[PDB]
Amino acid sequence: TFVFCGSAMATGKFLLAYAPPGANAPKSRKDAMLGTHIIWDVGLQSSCVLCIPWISQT
Amino acid sequence: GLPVMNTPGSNQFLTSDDFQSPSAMPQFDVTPELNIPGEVQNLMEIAEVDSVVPVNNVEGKLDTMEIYRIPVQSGNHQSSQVFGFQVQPGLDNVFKHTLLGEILNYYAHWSGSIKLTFVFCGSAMATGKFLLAYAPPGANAPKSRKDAMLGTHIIWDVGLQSSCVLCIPWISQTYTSAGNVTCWYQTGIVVPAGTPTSCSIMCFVSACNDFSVRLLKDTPFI
Amino acid sequence: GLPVMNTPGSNQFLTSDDFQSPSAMPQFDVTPELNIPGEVQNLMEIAEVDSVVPVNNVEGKLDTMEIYRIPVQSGNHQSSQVFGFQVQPGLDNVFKHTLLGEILNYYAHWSGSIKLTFVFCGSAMATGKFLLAYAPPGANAPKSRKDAMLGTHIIWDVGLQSSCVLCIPWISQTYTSAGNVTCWYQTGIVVPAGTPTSCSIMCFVSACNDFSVRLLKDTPFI
Amino acid sequence: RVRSITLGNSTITTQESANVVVAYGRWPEYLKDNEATAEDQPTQPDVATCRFYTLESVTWERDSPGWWWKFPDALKDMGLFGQNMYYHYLGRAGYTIHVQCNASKFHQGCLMVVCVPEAEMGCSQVDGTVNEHSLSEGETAKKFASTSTNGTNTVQSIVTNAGMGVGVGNLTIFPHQWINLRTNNCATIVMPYINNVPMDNMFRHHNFTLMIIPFVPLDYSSDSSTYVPITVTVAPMCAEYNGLR
Amino acid sequence: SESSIENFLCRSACVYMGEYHTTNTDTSKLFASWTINARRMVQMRRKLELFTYVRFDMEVTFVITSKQDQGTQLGQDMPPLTHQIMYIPPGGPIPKSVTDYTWQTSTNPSIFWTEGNAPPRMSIPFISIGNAYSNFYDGWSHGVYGYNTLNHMGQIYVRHVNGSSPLPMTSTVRMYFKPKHVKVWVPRPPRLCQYKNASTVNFTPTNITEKRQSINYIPETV
Repeated sequence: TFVFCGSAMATGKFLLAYAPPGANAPKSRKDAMLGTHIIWDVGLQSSCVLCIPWISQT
Repeated sequence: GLPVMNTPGSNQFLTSDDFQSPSAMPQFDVTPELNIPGEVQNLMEIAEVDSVVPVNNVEGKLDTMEIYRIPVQSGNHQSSQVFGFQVQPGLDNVFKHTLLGEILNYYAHWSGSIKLTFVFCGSAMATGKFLLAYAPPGANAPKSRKDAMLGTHIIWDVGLQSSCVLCIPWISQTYTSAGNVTCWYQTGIVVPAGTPTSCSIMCFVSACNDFSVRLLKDTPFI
Repeated sequence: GLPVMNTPGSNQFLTSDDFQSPSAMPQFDVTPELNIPGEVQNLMEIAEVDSVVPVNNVEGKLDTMEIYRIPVQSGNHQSSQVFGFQVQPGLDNVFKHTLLGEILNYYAHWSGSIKLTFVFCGSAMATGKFLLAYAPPGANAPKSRKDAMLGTHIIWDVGLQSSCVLCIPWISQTYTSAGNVTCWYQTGIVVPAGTPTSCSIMCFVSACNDFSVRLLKDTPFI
Repeated sequence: RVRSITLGNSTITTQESANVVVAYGRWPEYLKDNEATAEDQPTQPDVATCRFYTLESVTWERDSPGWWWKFPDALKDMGLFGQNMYYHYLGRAGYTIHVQCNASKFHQGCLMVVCVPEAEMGCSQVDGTVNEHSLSEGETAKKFASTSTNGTNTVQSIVTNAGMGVGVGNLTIFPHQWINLRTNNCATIVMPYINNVPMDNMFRHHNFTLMIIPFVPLDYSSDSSTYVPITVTVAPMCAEYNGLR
Repeated sequence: SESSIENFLCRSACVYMGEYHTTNTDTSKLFASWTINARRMVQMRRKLELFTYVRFDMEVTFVITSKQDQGTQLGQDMPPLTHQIMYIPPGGPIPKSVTDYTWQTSTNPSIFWTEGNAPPRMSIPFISIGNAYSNFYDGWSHGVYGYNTLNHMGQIYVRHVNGSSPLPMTSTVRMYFKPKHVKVWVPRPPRLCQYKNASTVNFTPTNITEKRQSINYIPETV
C-alpha cells in the first residue's frame, strides 16, 4: 500500500509499474508504461494498493 | 401497336429529374456492407453537438487560442461588464464558424431554440458571483448591473457551481432585431494567499431538438 | 388518345440497353436443340481445372517442354533450395498463362483460395525428403532450411507419397506484398545401382470452389 | 472510493467516480466468424496484449501548445503487442485510454483530450509532402506549435488549425473529454476498431490519433511547482490476427 | 426532412467540360478523357468532407455540342454526327490513340449516340473491393502519403465515330454527375481553410473568425 502525505491542495500523477521475476527493471517512463502499471492521481485518491502473486525464495 | 402520344417535356434533360437508368455493369455483384460504427442519418445530428465559441474576437488575437477565453480580472470591480453579444447564429461573427453556424449557412431559412453553456476555469479556491442576463429581440441591451437585474437573469456563484446553462426560445433569421446576452460582476473574485489572480470563462453553443432548416443553397465560404 | 409525356433519354442509343426488338424473320421455326455433352453454365468451371505451371521460365528454354520441369539433381546437397515463387495469379509470369491466369485477366477484381499440387516423376527406386514451406503476404522469403522449418511447412517423403497438395487461403490482387512458396532438400536423393541419377518435379495449379470475379474488362494479350 | 484494476501482471489505481466515453456507442468486439469463412481464419493473442502499457509522462508548463500520438506504432516497442506487429501480416484491435494529471487545488487550467480517426495532416509547404518522421516518433509525443512552422517535409503544426485545416474549437465532433483542474483530473476513452475493411496491415496505416490540447493555460503563483505531469495508459482490447497454419 | 443525407448529397452537378476534334495535328486533341473522383469540384468536395466514409452509386449524363471549324470550306451537306462514350472499370485497358484496339474491348462498356436525340446517360454501381470509400486516408499507398488504391472508380473517354478521312469538326462534352443511394459514417468538422491542390489536404494557416470592436460590443437596436 502507498499513501501520499502532502497537503490537500497538491495535485499530480504517478506511474506505478510492476516487472515479473526474470525481467529487467524499466529504464524509462515509456517502457514502464508498456508493461503492467497503474496511473495514480493524488488529487483524487490518497492511497494505492498492489497485490503481487508469485513469491518464493532461494 | 398501343397508340401513344408524346407530351411536352419529352426528350429534355432536367437536372433534378428522377428516372430509372440503365446499368453499365449488370453482371457485377457488389461488396456487401460492413457495420461501421458512427453512422449518420441527418445533419441535425451534427448541430446538436457543443462547440467552443470564439467570444474574444478582437484585434491582435484572431490567430491564437486566446480568442476562446473570456478574461476575469482581479480586484474589486463589482458592477462592471464582463462580456455581451447578440444571439444570431449564421450571421454574427462570434457564432458563424461553429458547428451550428456552419450547418445553418447551407440553408436559406431556419428556426429553433439554442443552448448556451458557460464554464469557469479558475482555481478551486476562488469564489464570487456573476449576473447573467437575457434581453429579448426588440429590446435594448442593459447599460448597468441594476437594470440587468430588473429583467430575466440568473445569479451564478462559482464557488458552488462550475457551469451554467441557458436555453433561448425564439431564433430565426433575416440594427439586428435580435436578443442579447450580457454578464456582470456582482461581487468580484476572492482568493486565499498563493493562488493565481486572474482567470477565464468559456462558452459552448448547441442546438435543441426542435431545430428546422429549409431551402438548400450554396455556402458563402469557399 | 392516352395523354403521354416524353422523358429525357428518349430516342438515344445506349450500348448496354435491354429492350424488346422486332424480329425480321417471324415466320421461321427454328431447329430444336440437341443434347450435346459438355455444356457450360459459368466460367468458374474452367478455372477449377488443373493445368501445368511453367516454373522453370528462365533463359534458353522458353520454347521447349523443359520449361515445365523442376530439376532434382544427384548427390548430397541436403540444405539447398530447389525452387521458390510468389503466389500471384494473373500478374506473375509463372502463373499468367495458365487456365486460371487466363480467366482472371478478364476481370479487374478477384479473390479466393488456390490449390497447388506437386508430383514426383522419378524412378520407383528413389527415396528422399523435401521440405515445402509457405510464407504469408507481408513476410520475407526464408533464406535457409532451418528458418523455413520454423514456419508453416510440410515434410514430403517421395519414397512414400508421389504427390503433395497445398491450399492457400488469402488471394487478391492490386515489392509484391504476396505470399511465397519454397522447397528445400531435407536429405538428398538415394538410388540403387542401375537407376537414372537425376529427376524432375511438376506443379499443377487450380482454384477452389470459393472464387469470385468482378468488373469484366478487356484482356491484355491480343 | 478508490478502485484497483489488474490486467495480467499489471495493476493501476483509479477512482470509482470515473466517467467513461464509449466512442460511438460501440464497445470493441471480434469480427464474429463468417465474413471470409473458408481461407481467412484469424487468431487472437489474449496473452499479454490485454495489459496496461504506460508511456512516459509529459510536462505541462505555462506555454505548452499540445501533444499528439499515432495509433498504432506508439506501441511498436511495447512487449508482446509489438512482437505481434512484426510476426503477423494483418491485425485489428480496440483500445482503452486513461489520461491522468497530478495537480493541486492552487493550480488552474483546462485540457481537451480527443481521439480522431484518420487524422491526415498537411505540409508546412503548400506544394510539398510530409515526411514519415514528422508524423510520429513512436512512444514519444510530437508537439504542436503556437505560431506557423517552416522547414521542409514538416507537418504544419500551428495549434489553432490542429494540422488538419479546421477550426480547433470544432474538434468536439470527435470522441472527446474535458479535464478542468477545478473539478476532475482524469479521462477514460474506449475506442473500437474503425476502418472501411475488416482487417489491415499495422505498419503503413495510422488508424487514429490521440491529441491533448490546453485551452486555458496552466497558472500558479508564488512557490507552487512550475509544471504539472500528465500520464497516459493504454490497454488493447480484442486483438486479432491472420492465422499462420 | 431537407437535412436528410439523401436530400443533402444527391444533387447533379457539372464536373468536367472538354473539347475534341475529328482531324488535328496533335492526335491527343482527337479524344477527351476524365478520371472519376470528387476532389476537383470545390463545392461537392466540401460537402463530402463532412464524413469519413461514403458509399454511393453514380449516374452520369452527357451534353454534347458540335461546330464546323472556321477554317475555310463551305457549302457542306452533312448527316448528323455519331459519338462513342466509353467507361473503363478499375483494372482496364486505356487507349492512347483514337485508332487503338482498346476502343473495341468487350469488357469496356460503351454508348453510341447521334446528335438530335435525347442526352445519353449511364448508371454505375458501387465498385470497390472494400466496403466503403474513404475521404481521408492516414497512410501510404504501399509511396504516396494520403492515397489509397481502394478509391479507384474508373475513367471516361469520348471520341467521334466517323469512317476514313472525315471532315473537320469540333465537339464539346459536359459531364453531369450525381450520387445515389448514399450512406455516410463518422462526421468531421468543416473545412476552414481554402483548398490548395486536388490530392492533399495542404493549407495555409487561417484566422478562426473575423473581429469586432470590443468584447462588449452589441449593435444599436432598431
